This record gives sequence, structure tokens and C-alpha cells, in this order.
Amino acid sequence: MSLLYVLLIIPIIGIFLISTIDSFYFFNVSYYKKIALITTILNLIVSLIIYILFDFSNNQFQFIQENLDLSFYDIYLGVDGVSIYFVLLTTIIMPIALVSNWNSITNNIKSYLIIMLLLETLLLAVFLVLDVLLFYIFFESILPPLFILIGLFGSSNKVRASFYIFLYTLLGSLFLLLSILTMSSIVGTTYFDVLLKSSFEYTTQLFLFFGIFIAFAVKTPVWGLNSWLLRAHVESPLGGSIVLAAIVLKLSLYGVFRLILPILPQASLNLTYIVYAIGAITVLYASFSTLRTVDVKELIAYSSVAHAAIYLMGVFSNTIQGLEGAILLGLAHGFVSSGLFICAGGILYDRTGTRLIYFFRGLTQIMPLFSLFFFILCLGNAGTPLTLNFVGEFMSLYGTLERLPIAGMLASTSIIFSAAYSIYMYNRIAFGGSVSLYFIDCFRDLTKREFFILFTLVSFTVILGIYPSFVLDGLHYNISSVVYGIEPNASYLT
Amino acid sequence: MAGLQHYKIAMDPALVRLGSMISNRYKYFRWTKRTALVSFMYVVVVPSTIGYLAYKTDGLWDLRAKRRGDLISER
Amino acid sequence: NPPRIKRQFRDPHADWWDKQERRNFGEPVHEDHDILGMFSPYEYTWITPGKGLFQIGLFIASFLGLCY
Amino acid sequence: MYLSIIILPLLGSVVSGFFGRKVGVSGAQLITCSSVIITTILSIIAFFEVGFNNIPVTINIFRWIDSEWFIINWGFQYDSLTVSMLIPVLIISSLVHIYSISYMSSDPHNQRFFSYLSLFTFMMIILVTANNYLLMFVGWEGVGVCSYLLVSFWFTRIAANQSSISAFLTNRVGDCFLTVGMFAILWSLGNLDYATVFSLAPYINSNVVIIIGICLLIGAMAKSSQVGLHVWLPMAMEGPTPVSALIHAATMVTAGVYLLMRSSPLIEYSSTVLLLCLWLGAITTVFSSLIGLFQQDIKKVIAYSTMSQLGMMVLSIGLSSYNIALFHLVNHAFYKALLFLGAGSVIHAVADNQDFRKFGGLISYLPLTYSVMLIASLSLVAFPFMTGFYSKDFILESAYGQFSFSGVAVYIIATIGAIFTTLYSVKVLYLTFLSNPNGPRTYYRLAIDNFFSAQAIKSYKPAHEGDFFLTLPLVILALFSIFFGFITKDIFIGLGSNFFVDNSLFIHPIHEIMIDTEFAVPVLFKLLPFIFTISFSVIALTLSELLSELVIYFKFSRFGYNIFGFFNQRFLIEFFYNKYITNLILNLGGQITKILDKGSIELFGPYGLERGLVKLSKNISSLSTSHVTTYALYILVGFILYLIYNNLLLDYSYLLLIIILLLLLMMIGE
Amino acid sequence: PTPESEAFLAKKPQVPPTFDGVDYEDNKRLKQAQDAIIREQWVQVMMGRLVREELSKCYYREGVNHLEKCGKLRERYLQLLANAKVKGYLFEQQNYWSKEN
Ligand SMILES: CCCCCCCCCCC(CCCCCCCCCC)(CO[C@H]1O[C@@H](CO)[C@H](O[C@@H]2O[C@@H](CO)[C@H](O)[C@@H](O)[C@@H]2O)[C@@H](O)[C@@H]1O)CO[C@H]1O[C@@H](CO)[C@H](O[C@@H]2O[C@@H](CO)[C@H](O)[C@@H](O)[C@@H]2O)[C@@H](O)[C@H]1O
Ligand SMILES: CCCCCCCCCCCCCCCCCC(=O)OC[C@H](COP(=O)(O)OCCN)OC(=O)CCCCCCCCCCCCCCCCC
Repeated sequence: MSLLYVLLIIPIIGIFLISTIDSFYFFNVSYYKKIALITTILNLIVSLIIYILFDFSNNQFQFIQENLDLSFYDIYLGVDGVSIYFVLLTTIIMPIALVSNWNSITNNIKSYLIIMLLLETLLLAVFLVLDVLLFYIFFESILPPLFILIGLFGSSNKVRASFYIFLYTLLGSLFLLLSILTMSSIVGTTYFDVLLKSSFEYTTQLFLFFGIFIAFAVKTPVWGLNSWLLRAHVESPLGGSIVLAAIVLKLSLYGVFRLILPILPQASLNLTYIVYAIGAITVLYASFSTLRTVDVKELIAYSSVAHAAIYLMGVFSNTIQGLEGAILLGLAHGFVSSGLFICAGGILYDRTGTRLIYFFRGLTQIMPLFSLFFFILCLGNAGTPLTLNFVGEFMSLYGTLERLPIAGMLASTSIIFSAAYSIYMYNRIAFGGSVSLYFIDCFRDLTKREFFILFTLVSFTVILGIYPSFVLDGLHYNISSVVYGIEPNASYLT
Repeated sequence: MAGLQHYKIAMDPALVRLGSMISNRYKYFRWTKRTALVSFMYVVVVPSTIGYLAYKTDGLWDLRAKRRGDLISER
Repeated sequence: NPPRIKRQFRDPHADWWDKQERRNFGEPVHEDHDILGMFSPYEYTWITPGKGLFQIGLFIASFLGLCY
Repeated sequence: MYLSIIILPLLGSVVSGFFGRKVGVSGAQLITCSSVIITTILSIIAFFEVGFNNIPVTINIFRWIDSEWFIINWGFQYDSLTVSMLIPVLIISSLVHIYSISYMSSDPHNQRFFSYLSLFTFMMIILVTANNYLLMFVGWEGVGVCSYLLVSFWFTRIAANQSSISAFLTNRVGDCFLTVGMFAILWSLGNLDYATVFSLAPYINSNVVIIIGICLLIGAMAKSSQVGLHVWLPMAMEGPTPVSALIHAATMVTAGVYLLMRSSPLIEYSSTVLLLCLWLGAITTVFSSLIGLFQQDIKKVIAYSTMSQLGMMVLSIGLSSYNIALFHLVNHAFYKALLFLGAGSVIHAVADNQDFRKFGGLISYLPLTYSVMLIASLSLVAFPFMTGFYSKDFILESAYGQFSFSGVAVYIIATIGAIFTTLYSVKVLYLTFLSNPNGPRTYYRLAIDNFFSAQAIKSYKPAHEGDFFLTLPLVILALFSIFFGFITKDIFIGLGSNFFVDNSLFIHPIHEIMIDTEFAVPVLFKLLPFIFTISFSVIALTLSELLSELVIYFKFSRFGYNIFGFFNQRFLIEFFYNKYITNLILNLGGQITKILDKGSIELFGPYGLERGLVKLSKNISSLSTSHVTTYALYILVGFILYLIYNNLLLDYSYLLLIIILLLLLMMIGE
Repeated sequence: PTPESEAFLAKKPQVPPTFDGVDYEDNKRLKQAQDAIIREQWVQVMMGRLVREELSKCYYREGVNHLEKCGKLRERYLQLLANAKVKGYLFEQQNYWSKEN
């Protein structure tokens, strides 16, 4: 039983215990929440054990278990540098997501925990599978649990939201499936170790690129294909929102490393000016739009759109710096956007019952712990240094500028507007007068739970912001394998 | 109002009405001269302009280790 | 929609349910409420845009005349 | 010692801010002041250790960012320039911490205020001690965040909220240009560490240096309030007065000046950026000085006065002589920390009020407060044989020393700005101390004159001066504004001084103009600024309290009214900014949310499909009548269509068009 | 020369940095070839890191005289900056080239 298969098995045992413990003890709801939390903790503990044993400079997939009982659809698991940190981010985030809803579900708690635990197994399976069809099977398997999570525990407009996220993702994924099936037909197999060895013809690469890019653009999302995010990420329960923004957005980013950079390098090189136009447009249009967004979670949801454009531009830079920056920005956005949704969807929305920004003012006066963390998360969302958000933005933007300067400059302008919308929101909530006259009751400050799910998130971004080498050390050799090009005097040694 | 009891707010009817109008605004969009031009400016022209500049200047320069007597122009 | 005016043009000596933003509790609000209140870009009203550009040209011409 | 100068303000800021409950108000003041003073003393030693004996000290701790070619380390490097700028930074910070012991005595947030002041000092020290451009930019963003938190310190005030966003966003524009500039360094040189950029500077493409050089000048433009991005510094006067003195008048505004001075071994090889350095600095001198003459706020006049001194440094940078700019940056910092802190006494003296049109008397009520201004004022207007004389009255001479059209023209511009400099200098001095009492009688009511009968112990408020803590920095800064300029003029000017042979600053031999400055310049132009200074003072002093109505006659003409407002409205570079830049973006965001996101992209997307397909779905179902006779007809017609298509060898495109038509008609009701 | 450490024994490429003579069917040898491509590129680039490092110490040690004394160290970095860059194996794996063309 490989460590990687252990990762997928623990959350399934937790589901079993959650749904059977009543036959051994009316069981208290606190029991279910404790089973689910410990389950995610042991999954985090296993992912940390794997990371200690992980080797930073191996071109072999590590911790793979030999199957040799070949079938039509077999599940092979393996990990290298590009997948190791996405696996860690999934295992760190999900316990925080569980605590972020400890008190705010209050109904169908068994269903919420089983759905949350199942989502962990599926999302981890996405980052661990060593086959392109296996990748697709898990990328899509999460829609029905996502569809039912929003509908069971979402806000007032959760019906329109759940439909939007289901149908957008399916429609785009159906175009990715067509591209994937063409690959398996030509090659005979979708296993990574032998599909990357193959060489597709240019026009095949061109049509393979559109099919895959249409799906990755719905999931980034790119601007104009992002209606589903505006609805789903806001109407979802807080735990759903954290998982949706901090893990699910990353699948398309990790999928660019496994599905287009190795097999479609000519198409990627010849179409970067189209990816960059869409990437540049998304940086500006989203930034201007979130400046005028009045729902606090939708403002924070809309920020994810702007940052996802920056690491989408990085992965197509064909440079070592852009690709490392893209993973580091995708990781950084995972912590910071998780904290900002806890601040908005968890702290403000539980106190007031509303998310309109018009009703908030001067919260610093009564809530100095919320404002202290909120400001640090508003700095991190603005790409301020000593946050992992700056190291990722600077490396991602440097690659974008070097690959194509006109897009780099425009994507650079995000340094202004991210700051602009992040600080403007911060002032209309924490500063900007005395406590809002709409509040009749006074508000309490962060509970111990709220303090420690924020302190944990702001610790990860800051420590990684001062020493990003912890992550870059395990990306240097694997990131190198996805670069496409040669130097005049280093190529073809004899 | 929600599942978990919150504090008592002075829920202003005017602000509540404003936040509902925004959430429902998509149902009332119509194609007119104005709405067609704006939607054509943002979606087609400005993106196609950037795509033109990105396409035209892809590979035009390299800054790496450039010296005096050696240009930045690459094409 | 009410006529959209920056709330700074309200008077600060009126019976205001909220003095800081100079609004009664349930006043009808313009759909641009978010960018019409006190916390917002200040609307300077010393001169009108056409006349102001003329005055700047005088300084540039004077600056240009000094250089010549 | 070298690394203790780094962490000591940091530790002082962490304890005061995160444990203000534990140490209390006085505990915080004891730590921040002690940590800054101990740090300040060590810098004085470092000036001897590094500047005087010429030992640059390299300290590298651990790697920050390591990707292939980029190896950015948390490395610090002490040379002549960083210890030059560490002296005023630590000295005034020591004096501002001490000064704030009294100014904030009634503030209910003393621990937070002192925590911020020590964090800014830490961020300033990081900015100048770094040995690479990226780690420097951390302090660059660091002082910017500390500036934002100290402007918005009174966060319940809506107008100070707008100021901090102006401080944050205007500077962020500069950092975008600066970030792009480091990209161009990284792209061309592999890394952005100082010893690499300057080792390869004479050898890289001249066009590259222009691309490089322009970028950081725009970044330098934002953090030193140049005519383009200049609107944050006077708006940034909404914070407490020591913050205005420390961050917005003597230390951070000098970060843009520091960036060009450290980059001197690189920008020297680009006359295009250097020429842009000259005129840009020249422009902001008349721009700032003119506006300052027509400001009613004491702090707002001073803000315009800082912008002028920085503009002369930017001017001096264009003259290929960065040492004089370094000479003026240290010299300007002391006279300025003097002017503002003493000014803060004036606001503290009367009512927490700062409007000129209600100030008067106070010459005897605040004797010491008046005295420090006069020393500061003459140092600012470069009175002969004072601290500002050796710096301000050497930049102007250096400009004539370079015998060119650009050098002579900026002289005329700077002199006019220097002419208008003394007028607001006179306005500050006269309207607050040497004029008739324009404030209420409450300010001027001494117990010596019998006014009240019963409430004699109280209800006097005779505009008293400050305590020891308020006057000790005032006295100390006075000496620096008299003797420090003369004492150090040989280190920074000399004739062939070797204080920068460690290459910290770099001057190319072809760009040297200093020899002509001492000899070729004519005596008349050398003493010309003094002639205008000692003359135009008397007209300003005669235009008030002697004539006092020539100006109002000019004011109420139509020509004067338009000029007065234009200069009072700061050239209108904020009305077109607010309306044609800021609100343009706000309307662009409005259009995108309302027309596209909540608009066309929903209609030409999911919402349109939902509308149409429900319509299309309902019409097709209406053909399902359950009339068995009608169904038989449908089967026959489908039978006939299949026979036509296969028997007649129909083009497939005919079939698809027919289906599209059948959807079209079905899409139409009835 | 610096002795080869025990760590720099388990990761030495037993194969030359090339794809000529590699049977792409055989997985071990292709993977070794890709390993040799990347490691050579990284080895060549850390040369620039050490040269950059030395030039830094030279620059400070020489002060103003850096423009005249650190010349050899200047050029060596510039040559490395011109040539060394991790470009991956993927192009060379997929595209054969010959000098006798
Ligand atoms: C923030 C920057 C602040 C502003 C500073 C600008 C400072 C000046 C830089 C301008 C620059 C830097 C690239 C900028 C972006 C690169 C990275 C971006 C920033 C990285 C962070 C962009 O210059 C580009 O402009 C293009 C305009 O189309 C031209 O491309 C082409 O245009 C048409 C053919 O010329 C084609 O038909 C068209 O197909 C191409 O498109 C080219 O001129 C060039 O590629 C390079 O300018 C330099 O280019 C060279 C060749 O000209 C010039 O050398 C000259 O050549 C001989 C005949 O020329 C002269 O006899 C000789 O005397 C001299 O040797 C220079 O004199 C100078 O001009
Ligand atoms: C690695 C490959 C894995 C392949 C799949 C292996 C199995 C994965 C899980 C599939 C479904 C397992 C369901 C586990 C729960 C079953 C036990 C149970 O009865 O839970 C009941 C629970 C609460 O209901 P109850 O407590 O009885 O009522 C109380 C009312 N006060 O009620 C619930 O829990 C219902 C929870 C909501 C429904 C689940 C989430 C949506 C699932 C959509 C199903 C279709 C897609 C299946 C996808 C499988 C994973 C990809």
C-alpha cells in the first residue's frame, strides 16, 4: 500500500466512520466534525512524510506502486516536483476549510462532512494520476459533489450558482475530452511516461491546443468565461469557497504542465500571442470590474480572476522563472484567498448576515484582530513583498515580459490595480469613519477559532515570502523538463 | 435570516433594494446601439488590438547580455 | 434613480441619521452609491475643465518663452 | 554592529505594537526610543568605520530568491553612501521619537503610533543597506506601507483615508515602473545585485541603459514627488506632525533621490536619462515653490518646500554630480525636521489649528519656537555661511559651471524658484510671529493682565510653549542647521575628496564640471542668489505691515484672482487627475460590470441560451398533441424526407440548412 | 581539484548529454539522456553563479579600480551570460541536427 494510495484511502475511511458511528453509539454532531477533522489531519501528516522522503532532482516518478495487472482503466499514482506542492496545498487547506465552517453549517452536517472528505480524495487523485485520461476522470468527478454542496449549503441564489459551475465546467471539459481522446488514439495510451515521449504533428498540435485551451480558459477562469466563478464562489458555503478558490482553480494550472507544455510546445509557442491577449485583457477588465463590485465575497472572488491571469501568463512564458513563479503564485493565492474568504464569508457574514459593502465602516474600532489579519491579507492580495504573493507575481511577470514585452507591461499594470481594489476594499471595511451606524448590536472580535485559521494562513504566506526556497528547491529540476528551446552553443554536444 | 443567528443590523430598505437590482440586472439587458458598440469595443477591438501588437512584436527583441555595438532588435 | 450628486455637496449641518456620510437612514440611493459618498474622488470646483486647460497653456507658453 | 542596526528598530516595533498591552504606553516609548537611539549611535560609529577609513562591509545572511540565474540574498552592504544616508535617518528618527513623547501625550493610541515609527525606521534602513535592487525594493515597499499606516493613523477621518489611498496608489504607480526596471536589469544581466550591474554598466547596449534608466527615474519620481507623480506629499500631511517631519519631509521623500545616487555607476552612461534628470528636477522647483506661496496651511506650505529641495537634488543628479545632491539631502533633512517639528509646536500652541489667516502675535508667547524657525528658514533659503548655503548655493553654481543651454536655463528656473522660496519663508515667519494677532483673544490672554474675576486659575490658555521633550530636538536640530553644513562640506564637496573611492557614487571623467564651478563661474552669478534672497525679503517684508494693501489690490483684480487660485489649486494637476484619470477607471469598471458581466456576456451566454432554449423546447413539445392521426402524418413525412435525401443524392449541406431552418421557424412562436 | 563527494556520486550521469544512439523504446536510457541534458545545462549555469560571486568580491575589493582590475572576471561572466541557460531536453529529444549539413 503505497503512501500515495494511503492519501486517497484515509478520507474514505473517515466517510465510513462518519456514516456508521451511530450504529455503535443519538450520536452528537461534534463527533462527526471531530472524525472529519482528524481524518484530514492524518492525511496532512502522510503528505508531510512523503515530502521528507521526496527527492528534489529525480526524473522518475516517485512513490509509485507496481500494478502489472493491466486493465482498460487502471489508476497509477506517482509524484514529482510539479505535483508535490499542489498535493501539499490540498492537504494543508482542507483542515482549515473544515474549521472555517465548524459553527456555520448547523444542518445536514453529516452530508457536508462526507462531501468535503470525498472532495479531498478526488482533488488529490487529480494531482497524483500518471495518465491523461486518469487526469480528466478526476478533474470532472468533483462536479456532482460540488453541485450538491452548493445546493445543500449555499446562499439564496445557490440554484443558479450550482447550475452555472456544473454546466460551464462540463461544456469546457467535453472539448478537453475530445482533445484527450485524439491523443490516446494516435499514441495508443495516455500514460505520462510514454505520451510525453511522442511527437505530434504541428496541425495536430494546433487542434489539440484549442480543445484543451477552451477547457483551461473556462477553469482559469479567463475574463468573459468567468460568470460561474462570480456565482459559485460567492453562493457556496465558506468551506466550499475555500476549496473552490484555493484548490479547484489550480487544476487547470497543473494541467497546463501535464497536457500542453510537454506535448504541444510548437502550438504553445505559436499561440502565445493569443493566450497573452486574453491574459492581458483579463488582468485589466477584472481589475476594473472588482473596483466597482459591492458584494465583499464577489470582490474577493473577482480578485482570484485577476491573479489567475498572471500565473496563466507565466506558464506560457517557456522560461524557468515564469513557470516557477506560476506555481508559487498559485500556491500563494491559495493561502491568501482562503484567508480573505474567511474574513468576508466567515467573519463578516456570520456577524451581519449580509455581504454588501455599503453596511460596513470603522470595524477596526471594535475588531482590531480582524483588521490586523485583514490588512496583512489585503497586502498579500496586493503583492506586497515578504508575502509569497510578491515572489510569485515578480517571477511570473518577469517571464511574461521576457517572452513578449507588450503583454508583460500590461500584465505589470496589475501592480497598480491589485493594490487599488485591495486597499480600497480594506478602507471601506476596516477604516473610513467610525463604526457603521447600521450596526445596532456591537460586534465581538475574532474568536480563537477565527484567529487561528487566519494566523495559520498568514504564517504560511509570510514564511514562504521570506524563504521561498522551501518550494523552489523542489521545482528546479522538474520545471526544467517542461522548457522548450535550445541555445546555439549548448545544443548537440559531441 | 440565515441559518445561524447574526447580530441585529439596521437593514436599510433602500440599500437592500439597490443590492437586489444589481443581482437581477442581467435579466434586463437589451441589444441597442449603445450596448452593441460598448460590447463590441471591449470584446473584439481592444483584445484584437493587443493581439495584433503581441503578434507583430513576438521575437522583436532580446535583452540578454546585450552590449555596445549590438542592437536589441532581434528580427 | 435619484439625481446623482456627490454626497460632499450635501450640507454638513442637516439632520443626518449618519453625519459622516450625510445621509438619512432610508434615503433613495443612486445605483452608483459606492462612488458617490464622502470616501470617493474629490470633485474640485475651482474652475471648469475648458477654462482650466487654457490657464495651463499660459504657464507652458510662459515657460516656453523663458526657454527661448 | 552592522546587522544590529538592522534588527533593533524591528524589535522595538514588534514589542511596542504586539505587546502594547504588556509594556503599556510608557513601556512602548521607552523601547522604541531606546532601540532607535542605540541604533543611531552605532551608525555614527559606522560612519567612522566605513566612510572615514574606507572599509566597505559586506554581510550576506541567507538566500531570498534563487531561480537559475537570479540569486537574490538577504545581503546587506555598507559603503560610503549608505552610511551617509543612515546618519540623518537615525538622527531625526531619534529626535522624532523623543519629540512624539509630548505631541501624542493626549492621543489614545500611543503604543500603535510608536510601533509604526520604529517600523518605518527599520524599512528605511533596509532600503539603503541592501546590496541588490530586489531587497532594496522591499524597503521601498516597506516605507510605503509604513507611510500609508501613519497617514491613516486617525482612521475615523474620511479625508485622511483619501490621503493614505493617494499615498499608497500614487507611489504604487512608481513601483510598477521600478518593478519593470528590475525586469530589464534581470533580462540583460542575469541578476540585479549592485556589484554586478555596475561592473557591467559601461559595457551594455546604450539603448538598454535608457530603458533601464528611465524606469527607475519614474520610480524615483513617485517616491520623491516629482511634477508628474507629486500629489501624495501634500495630501500626506493629514497624519500627525512628527510623521510629517520624519517620513514626509526628511527620510522617505529622499528614497527616490537615493535610488538615482546608488544607480550612479549605471545611469552615468546614459545622457538621455541624465538630461531628463536635469530638466525634471528644474521644473518641480518653480512648480512647487509657486504653489507654496499661495497655501494657507503651514504644513502645506512646507510640503511644497520639501518638493522644491528634492527637485534640486533631482536637478543636481542631472549635472553628473551626485555628491552635491547627497550633500543637500543630509543638509535639507535637518533644516526640514527643524521647520516641521517647530511648526508642530505652533499648532500645539494655539488650538490644534494651522490656518495662516488666523495666526498672529506669538513672537513673545513662543520665543524659542520662533527662534528655531529663523535658523531653519535661513538655512532653507541658503543664507551665507549656514548649513543650507554650502549645499543649495552650490547646486546653482554647478549648473552654470556646466556651460550649456540646459545648464544655464535651469539656473534661471531654479533662481526663480529660489526667489519664490524666501517669500513663503517670509510668509511662514511673518504671519505666525511678526504680524498682528489674527486669532481669537483666547490665544493671547496672559495672567499678568487682569481680565477675569473668579475663574482666574483657569480659562486663560495663553498659548504656552512645549515641555522639555518638545524643545530638546528643537535645540539640537538648530546646531545642525548652522555648523553641520560647514563642518562636512569638505567630505562632500572638497576639491578632490576621495570619500567615495569605494565606487559607492560614480562620476565619469567626461561629465566632470566641478573645476569650472569654482573658477570659471563669474563672481556676479555666484553671489546672485544671495542678492535676490536679501532683496526680495524686504519687498515681502514691506508688502506686509508697511504697505499691506498693494497685494489685496492685485488679489481683487481679474488677473490676480485667476493667478491666485491657479497657484492655490496647485496648477490643477489634481482636478484633471481626479476627473480624467481616477474617475475614468471608475467608469470603465462601471461599464464592464453593467454592460458586459451583468450584460451582453450574460445575454450572449448562459442567460440567452436559457431564454431561447426554453422557448425552443416549449414550441417543439406543442407539436406533441397525442392525436394518433397527427402522429401518423409525422411518421409519413419523416418517411418521405428520408427517401428524398437518399434517392436524390442530396448535398449534406442542404440537410443541415434544413435542420437550421426548422430550428429557426421553431424558435419563432405561433 | 575538489574531491567528488559521496552525494556527487549517486547523481553523476553515466551517459553523455545527447540523444544520438538512444533507443526511445528503452525507457532507462532515454531517461538517462534527459537527465544528462538538464544537468549539463544547470552545471554550466552555476559556473555563472560562481563567476558572478567572484566578480562581486573583486568589485568591492577593487573599489574605483574595478573598471581596470576585474576585467578577466567581467568577460568570463559575460560569455556565460551569453551561452548558459537551462533550455530543457524536449527540443533536442524531438529534433535531430547534424553539423555536416
Ligand atoms: C520602458 C522603456 C522606456 C523608453 C526607452 C526607449 C529607448 C529606445 C529603445 C527603442 C527600441 C528598444 C526596444 C523597446 C522594448 C524592448 C524591451 C521593453 C522594455 C524591457 C523592460 C525599440 O525599437 C524598435 O522600434 C520598432 C518600430 O517599428 C522597430 O522594429 C522594426 O521597425 C522597422 C525597421 O526599423 C521594421 O520595418 C519593422 O518590421 C520592425 O518592427 C525597430 O526600430 C525596433 O525594433 C530599440 O531602438 C533602437 O533600434 C535600433 C534599430 O532600429 C536602432 O539602431 C539603429 O539601426 C539603424 C537603422 O535603424 C541606424 O542606422 C543606426 O544608426 C542604429 O544602429 C536604434 O536607433 C534604436 O531605434
Ligand atoms: C477513488 C475512487 C472513488 C470512487 C467512488 C467511491 C465511493 C465514493 C462515494 C460515493 C458515494 C458514497 C456515499 C457515502 C455516504 C453513504 C452513507 C450515508 O448514508 O450517508 C448519509 C448522509 C446523511 O444522511 P442521514 O444521516 O442518513 O440523514 C440524516 C437526516 N437528519 O447523506 C449523504 O452523505 C449524502 C451526501 C451527498 C451525496 C454525495 C455527494 C454527491 C455525490 C454524487 C453522486 C454521483 C457521483 C458519484 C461520484 C463518486 C466520487 C467520484
